Amino acid sequence: ASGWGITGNKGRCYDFWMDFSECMSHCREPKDCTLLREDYLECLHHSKEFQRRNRIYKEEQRKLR
Amino acid sequence: MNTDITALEKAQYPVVDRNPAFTKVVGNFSTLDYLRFSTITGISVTVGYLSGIKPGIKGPSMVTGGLIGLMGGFMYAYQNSAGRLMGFFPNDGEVASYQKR
Amino acid sequence: MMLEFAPIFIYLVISLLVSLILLGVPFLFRFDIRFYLVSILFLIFDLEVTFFFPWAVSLNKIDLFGFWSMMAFLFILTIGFLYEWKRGALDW
Amino acid sequence: LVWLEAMLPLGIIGGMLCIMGNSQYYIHKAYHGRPKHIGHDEWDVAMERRDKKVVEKA
Amino acid sequence: PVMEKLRMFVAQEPVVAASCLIGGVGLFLPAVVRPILDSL
Amino acid sequence: AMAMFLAVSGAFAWGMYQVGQGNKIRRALKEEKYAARRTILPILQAEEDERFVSEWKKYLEYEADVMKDVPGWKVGENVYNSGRWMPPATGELRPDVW
Amino acid sequence: MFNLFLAVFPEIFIINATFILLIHGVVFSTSKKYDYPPLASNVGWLGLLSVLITLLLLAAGAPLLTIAHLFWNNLFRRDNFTYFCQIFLLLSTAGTISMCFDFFDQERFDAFEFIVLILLSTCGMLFMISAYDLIAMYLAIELQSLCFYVIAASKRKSEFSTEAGLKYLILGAFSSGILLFGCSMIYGSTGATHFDQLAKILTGYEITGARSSGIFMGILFIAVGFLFKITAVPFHMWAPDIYEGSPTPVTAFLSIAPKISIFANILRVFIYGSYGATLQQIFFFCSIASMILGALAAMAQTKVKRLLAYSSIGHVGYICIGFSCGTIEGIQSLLIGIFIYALMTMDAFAIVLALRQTRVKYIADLGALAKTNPILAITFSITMFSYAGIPPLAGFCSKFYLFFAALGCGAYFLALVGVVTSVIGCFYYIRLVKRMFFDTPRTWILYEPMDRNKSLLLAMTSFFITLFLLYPSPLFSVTHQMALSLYL
Amino acid sequence: PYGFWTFERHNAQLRWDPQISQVAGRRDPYDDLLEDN
Amino acid sequence: MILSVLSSLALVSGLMVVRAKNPVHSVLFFILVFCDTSGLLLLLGLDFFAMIFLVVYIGAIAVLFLFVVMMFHIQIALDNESIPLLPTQRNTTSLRYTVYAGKVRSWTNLETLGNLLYTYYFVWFLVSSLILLVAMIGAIVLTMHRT
Amino acid sequence: YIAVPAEILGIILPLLLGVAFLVLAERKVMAFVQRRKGPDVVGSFGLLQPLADGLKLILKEPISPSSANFFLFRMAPVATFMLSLVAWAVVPFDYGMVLSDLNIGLLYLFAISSLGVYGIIIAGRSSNSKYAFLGALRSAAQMVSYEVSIGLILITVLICVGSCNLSEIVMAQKQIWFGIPLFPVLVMFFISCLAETNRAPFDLPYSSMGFALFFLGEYANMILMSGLCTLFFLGGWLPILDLPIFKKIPGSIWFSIKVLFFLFLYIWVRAAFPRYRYDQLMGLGWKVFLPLSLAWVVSVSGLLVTFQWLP
Amino acid sequence: MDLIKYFTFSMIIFILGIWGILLNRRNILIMLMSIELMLLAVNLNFLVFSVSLDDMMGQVFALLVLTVAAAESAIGLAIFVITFRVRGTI
Ligand SMILES: CCCCCCCCCCCCCCCCCC(=O)O[C@@H](COC(=O)CCCCCCCCCCCCCCC)COP(=O)(O)OCC[N+](C)(C)C
Ligand SMILES: CCCCCCCCCCCCCCCCCCCC(=O)O[C@H](COC(=O)CCCCCCCCCCCCCC)COP(=O)(O)OCCN
Repeated sequence: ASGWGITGNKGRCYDFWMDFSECMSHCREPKDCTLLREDYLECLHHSKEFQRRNRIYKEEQRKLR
Repeated sequence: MNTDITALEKAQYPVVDRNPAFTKVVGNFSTLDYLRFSTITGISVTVGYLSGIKPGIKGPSMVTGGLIGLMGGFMYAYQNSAGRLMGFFPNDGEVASYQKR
Repeated sequence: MMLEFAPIFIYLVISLLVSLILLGVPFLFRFDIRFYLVSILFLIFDLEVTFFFPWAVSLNKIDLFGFWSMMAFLFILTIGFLYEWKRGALDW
Repeated sequence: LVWLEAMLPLGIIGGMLCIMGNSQYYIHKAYHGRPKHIGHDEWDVAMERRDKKVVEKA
Repeated sequence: PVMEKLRMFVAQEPVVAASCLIGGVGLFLPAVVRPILDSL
Repeated sequence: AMAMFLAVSGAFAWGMYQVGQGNKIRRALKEEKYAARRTILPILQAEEDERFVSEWKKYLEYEADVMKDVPGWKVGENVYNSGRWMPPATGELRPDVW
Repeated sequence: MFNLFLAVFPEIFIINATFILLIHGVVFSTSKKYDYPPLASNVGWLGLLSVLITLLLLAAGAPLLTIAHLFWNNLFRRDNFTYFCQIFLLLSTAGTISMCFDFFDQERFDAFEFIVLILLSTCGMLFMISAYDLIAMYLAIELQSLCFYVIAASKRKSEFSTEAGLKYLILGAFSSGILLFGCSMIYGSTGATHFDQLAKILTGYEITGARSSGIFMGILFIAVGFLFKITAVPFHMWAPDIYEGSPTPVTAFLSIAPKISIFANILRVFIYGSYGATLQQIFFFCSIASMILGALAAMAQTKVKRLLAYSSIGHVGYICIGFSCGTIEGIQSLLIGIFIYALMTMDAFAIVLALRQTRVKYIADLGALAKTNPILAITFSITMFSYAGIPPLAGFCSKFYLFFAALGCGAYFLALVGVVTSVIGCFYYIRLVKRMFFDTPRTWILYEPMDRNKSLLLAMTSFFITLFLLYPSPLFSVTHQMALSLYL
Repeated sequence: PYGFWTFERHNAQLRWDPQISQVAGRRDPYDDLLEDN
Repeated sequence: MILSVLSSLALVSGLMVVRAKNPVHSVLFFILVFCDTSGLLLLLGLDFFAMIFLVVYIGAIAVLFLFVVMMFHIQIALDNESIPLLPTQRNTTSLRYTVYAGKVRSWTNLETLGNLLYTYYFVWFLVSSLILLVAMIGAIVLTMHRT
Repeated sequence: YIAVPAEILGIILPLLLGVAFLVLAERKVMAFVQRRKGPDVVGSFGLLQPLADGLKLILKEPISPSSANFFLFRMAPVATFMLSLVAWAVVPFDYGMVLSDLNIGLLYLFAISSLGVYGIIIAGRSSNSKYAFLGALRSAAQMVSYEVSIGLILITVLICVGSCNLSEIVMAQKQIWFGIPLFPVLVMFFISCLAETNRAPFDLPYSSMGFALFFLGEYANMILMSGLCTLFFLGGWLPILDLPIFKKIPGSIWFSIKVLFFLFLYIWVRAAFPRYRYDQLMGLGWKVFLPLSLAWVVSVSGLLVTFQWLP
Repeated sequence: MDLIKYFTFSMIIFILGIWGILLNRRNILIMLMSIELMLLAVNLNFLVFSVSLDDMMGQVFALLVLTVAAAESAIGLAIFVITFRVRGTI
C-alpha cells in the first residue's frame, strides 16, 4: 500500500492498490470497485492462485487412486 | 526532498507570496507583532522573576523565563506574519504594501 | 545474498568441537545501584548506535534533511546525557 | 643488532597471520578454480546461477 | 563576563571544550557554509 | 604545543579532501559497473522469457490433461480481474535470498 | 521549508520549553552557590507558563493547522476535531499543574522532574490526538505510558506508590502488547497502516462475502487494548489500586488527561474500523458491565480515592454508551460527557488535594466539615450531586443527552441499566453529603485553608457546574461541530 | 456520509504519491533503465 | 528442516523461561529465545534486524536483566487470508520468473531502511528519541542515592 | 563443499599458535624493555617456550571445582572462546582471502564484541567467591562502557565508506588511509580497544582448561582488535602510500606487519604506564570518550555533507 | 507453506508470554520477561508480514518498537529495584 519496496523498488502490490484507490476516489458506491479490491487482496496473499493449484493437486490425487 | 505547502482549507483572504521566506516574514513584522512579542516576553520574565524568589534564584529564573518568552513570542509573531502573508489572516496592510510594489 | 552465513555457522560448530576437544585433553590422561545505571546508559547509547547505522550508510541519498533529523535526535539524547552528567550518575 | 631477538615470536605471529589468509586462497580456489569475489549482490548470485546452468547445458 | 567565564570553563574542562568546539564546527559547516556554496 | 594543533588540523582538512576525491573515483567505478549491466540486461531477459514461456506451455499442457473430465474449468485462467500478467506465486516468502 | 513547520509550532514550543526547563532545573538544583535550592515550584510555574503559551500558539493558529497537509499526510492529520481536543487537553494539563503547586510546598516534593515528565506526557498526548496512523498512535501511547509509569512511583519511600507503579507498568505493558498484536494482525491482512487506506480497504467489504479472520481478530485486539487503557471492566484489573497508591496530584492527572486522548484515538479508529458493528457490541457489553460494577462497587468503599476511582469507571461506562450507538448525536453525547466528567473530576480532585494537607483518607474524616469550613462542604456536595446527575446541576446534562443518544439507536436495554446505575450512584453520592452535614461526630478533624490556585479553580468550576444549564449552547455547538468533522 | 472516501480531505495519497513517484525506493525497475536517454 | 528445529528450540526455551525455578536459568533461556529468533530473521533475509536483535535484545536488555537477577538476591521463584500451498513444487520451481531489472542496482536491508527512516518518517524517529529521553530521566529519579 | 572445515581449521589452528607466540612475544618485549632477556634457555631464542608451558599445564592432574552447578562454570570459558574466535570469519587478509564476506560485517563485529560480556559474568557468578563475582561485575561494566565508544568510532569510519562490508572499507582507502585524517579517532579507537580487552592501564584484574580458554580468548581478542585498528585506519592489506615499486610483496604481508605494529604498541603501552582505578576508568570512559566520539561523528558527517564528499 | 509456520511460532510465543504473566503472578521478573517475549513475538509478526507483502512499513515499525521495548525494560527494572528496597521482599 505504501509503495516502498523491500529491495528498493516499487512495491509488488502497489499498482493494484493505486488502481483500487483511484477507483474509490470517484465512486461513492463501493460495490463497483470490488473487482479491483479483490485484485489488490489477491496480490497480497495469492489465495485464489493457491486455491486453484490445490484443486489441481487434489484432482490429480483422486485420479491416482 | 519534495515538499508541498498547499493547505486543505483554502485561504479566505488575498494571497501574496504564497511560500514566504524566513527573512521576508521577519521583515513583515508590524507594530502589533512587536507589541505581542514584547508582551509575551515581559510576562514570561516577570513570571520567572516572581517564581524564583522562594528558591533563591531571581536572575537565573529571570533568564530562563526570558528565553521561554522570547521563543514563544517570536514564534507567535512569525505565525501571525506568515498567516497574513499567506492569506490565512486579514492582510489589510500587506496587500496595500505589495500592490504598489 | 544471504549465502555467506553458512560458513559462519559451520565455523561456530567447528569452534564448538575444538573447544570441547580442548576441555577433553586433560580428561584422557551486597547490591550497588550504579551497576544498574551503567547498564541503563549502555542500553540508551546502544539504541543510539543502532539508529546511526542506517543513517551513516544512507547519508548519500538523504541530504540536508536526514542529516538535520539525526542532529535533532542527537540533540535530544545530548540533553538527556547532560542531565545524566550533572546528576552525578556518571561518577563512581 | 641486539633488539632482533624480540622480533622472532613477533614474526612468528606475522607468519601465522599470513598463513591464515593464504590458507583460504588456495583451498577455496582448489575446489572452485576462482578466487572469492567480494561484494556479492543478487545480480552476481543470479548471474553465477545462470553460468552454472549454461555450462551444464553446454 | 564572557572572556573570563569561558576561560575558567575551558581550563577546567578541556575535553568538553574540545568536543563542543569540533561539534560546533561540524554543525556550522552545513548550516552557514553549505548555503553559501549553494549560490555558486 | 601549537604546531601539534596545526599539523593535526591540516591533516584533518587535506585528508578529508583526499577522502572525498577517492569517493568520487569509487562512485565513477561503481557507475561504470552498473552501466555495464544495463547493456546486457535485454539478452538475459530475452532468454528468461523464452525459458518461462516454454515451461508455461508445458505446465498448461499438464493441467489440461489431468482434469479434462471436470466440467467447470478454463485451463490457465488469470486470477486477476484486471487482466494483468503476474509471475506465478510460490510457497516461499523469500526465495531469492538463499 | 521553514513554513512547512507552521503546523507543529505548538509541539515544537512545548518540546523546547521542556528541554529548557530540564536544563534549568538540573543546572541549578545541583548548585553550591544557592545551597541546592528546591526549585520544584519554580519549574512548576514556568511549565504552567509554557503550557499557556503553547495554548496561545495552538488556539490562535486555527487556519494554519491544515497547512502542508500533503507533506505531513503520512505522519499525522490535523483537523477541527484535533484542534478542539488538543485545546481541551492543554486546558486540563494547565489545571492539573495549577492544583499540584501546593503539593510541592507543604509535603516538600522538591523533585522538579515531575513537571518535566508531565510536559513530556502532554507532548505525547498532543502527538496522540493528531495521530492518523497505527504507528504514530502506538508511539504516542507508549510515550505517555512511560511518562506515567515514572511519575506513578515518584514517592520512592512509600509502600503504596512503588506497588502502584509496578502494577501500572505491568498492566500497561500487557495492554500495549495486546494492542500491538492487533495492529500487526491488521497490517498483515490489509497491507496498510494509514487510516485513509485502512478505511478505503474495509468500508466496502462489510463482511458481505465472508468474515476475514485476521481483520476481525486485529480489530478485536485493538479494542481490547484500548479498553484496558480506559479501564472499562472486566479490564479494570488494578485500576482502583493504582488510583489509591498513586500520589494525589498524580492521580488527578491520570484521571483526566489519559482519557481525552485515548477517546480521541478510539473515535479516529471508529471512523474506519466499523467492521460489521463489531466494536459496537464489545462497547455495549463493556458499558453495561462498567456501569453495573462501578455502581455496585462504590457503595462498599470507605476511602475517598477508591470511591473516586469507581466513579471514574462508572462514568467511563456512561461515556461508552455513546460508543455503542454510532451516530452524530451519539458521538456528540460522548464528547459532552467527556467534557463534563473532566471538569467534575478536576473539581473533586482539587477538593481532595485541598484536604490532603491534613492527610484525609476516609469518608468519615470529612464528618464535621460543614461546621469548620461551611463553604467547602457546600462545594463538595455540589460536586457530588453533579456526579449523581441531579437535574439542576451540570452533571445531569451529560447523562440526559447520553440516554437520549442511546434511545435514538433503539437500545432500550442500555437505558434501563443506565437508570438503575444512576439510582445506585445517586444513593452512594448523597451518602457522602449525609456525613458532612447530618452526622455529629465526637472527634473533629480541622483542616488548614487552601491556597489561591485551588480556591480559584474550585470557584470557577463550581460556578460552571451550577450555572451550566442556563447557557449550554456553546458546548453543544462545538461538540456537534467536532462530531461532524470526524468524517467531513 | 454517502461516499466520504470521495472527499478531498480523505484523498491525500492520490496527490502526494505522484509527487514522490520518482524518488528512489518507489520507482518501477524499468524506469531507471530508460532515463539514460 | 532448518525452520522446524530453529522454531522448536525457541519454543522449548520460552517454555523453560516461563516455567523456571532459578531466575538465572530463566534469563539464560531468555537469551536463547532471541538467539533462535535472530536465526529465524536471517532465514528471511533481514540480516540487519538479526544483528540488531543480537546487539539490542541479548546485548543490552539481557545484560541488564542478568545484572538485576545476579547481584540483587538470586532468590528462588489459515484458510481465510492465505491458504497454504500444498507440496507441489516439482513443476512450480520451474515456474520461477526472474526479472533482471530489479537486480541491476539492488539495495541492502540497511540502506533501504535508512532511505526513509530519517526523511519521510522522521517524526516517529524523534518520538522514539523522546521515549529514550524519558527512560533516561526516569532511571535516575527512581534509583538514585548519592553519598 | 566438504572443504569449508578445511578453511575453518586453517584459520583457527594458526590463530591459536599465533596466540601462544604472542604471549611469548609479550614476555620477551617486556623483558628487553626492562634491560633483561626473556625466556631463552628452552628454545634457540625461547621459541619452544609456549610448547613447554602448554605441556606442563596439561600434565597437572587438576581437579574440577564442582561446588556449583558445574554446567555454567564449565561452559563460560567455552562461551567466551567461541565468541572470540567467531569474529575472525569476516576479517579479510587480502583482496579475496575472507572466509565469510558479509555485507553487514561491521555491525556483525559490533554484535560479536558486545556479546563477549556474558563469559566473564557467568565465570564470576559460577565461582562461589563473592569477591571474584564483584570483580567480574566491574569488568563487565568497564567492557560495556568502552564498547559504546567503540561503536561510535565505527560509525565515524562507516560514514566515510558508505558500506558495512569490511573488504570494501579497505578498498575505500586506496586514495589515502583513514588514519591520516582521523588520527584522533585512531588514538581513541586504540585506547578504547585497550580498555575493551581489560589490558594496559585499564587492567584491574580457575584451574587447568577453563583459565586456559579464558586466556586464549583474551589474547585472541587482543589480536582481533589490533587487526581491526589496521583494517579501519591503516589501509588493511593496501601497500605503503607511496613509492609503488615494492608491489611484489603480497598484500597479506602488509596486513601482518601492521597487526604486529599494533601488538607492539599494546606491549609498549602495558610496559610504560601504571594502572588506572575503577572510579577513574568509568569516568574516563563516560566523560572523555563518549563526548569526543559523538563530536567526531558530528564533525565528520557535517564536513562530508557540506562539500558533497559523501560516498 | 512457510508464512503459516512463521505466524504459528510467533502466536505460540505470544501465548507463552501471556501464560508467564498469568501463571507467574508471584514473581515480578517473569512478569517482565514475559512482556518482552510478547514484544518479540509481535516484532516477528511485523517483520514477517513486511517481507511477505513486500512493504517497508513493518521494518520501520519493528525498529521503532525495539526502542519502546528497551525503555519498558529499563523503567520496569528500576521500579522493581525500588520496590524490593521498600518492602524488603518480592
Ligand atoms: C540562547 C539559546 C538558549 C541557551 C540556553 C539553553 C539552556 C537553557 C538554560 C537556562 C538556565 C540558565 C540560564 C542562564 C543562567 C545565568 C543567569 C544570568 O546570566 O544572570 C546572572 C547574573 O547576570 C545578570 O547580570 C542578571 C541577568 C538577568 C537579567 C537580564 C535581563 C533579563 C533577560 C531576560 C530576557 C532575555 C533572555 C536572556 C538573554 C537572551 C544571575 O544573576 P545573579 O547571579 O542572581 O546576580 C548576582 C547578584 N546577587 C547574587 C546578589 C543577586
Ligand atoms: C601510526 C600509528 C600511530 C599511533 C596509533 C596509536 C595511538 C595511541 C598510541 C599510544 C598513546 C598513549 C596511550 C596511553 C593509554 C592511556 C592514555 C589515556 C589518558 C587519557 O585518556 O587522557 C584523558 C584526556 O585526554 C584525552 O582525551 C585523550 C584522547 C584525546 C584524543 C585526541 C582528541 C583531540 C581532538 C583535537 C582535534 C583537532 C583537530 C581536528 C579539528 C584524561 O586526561 P585528564 O586527566 O586531564 O582528565 C580529563 C579531564 N578533562
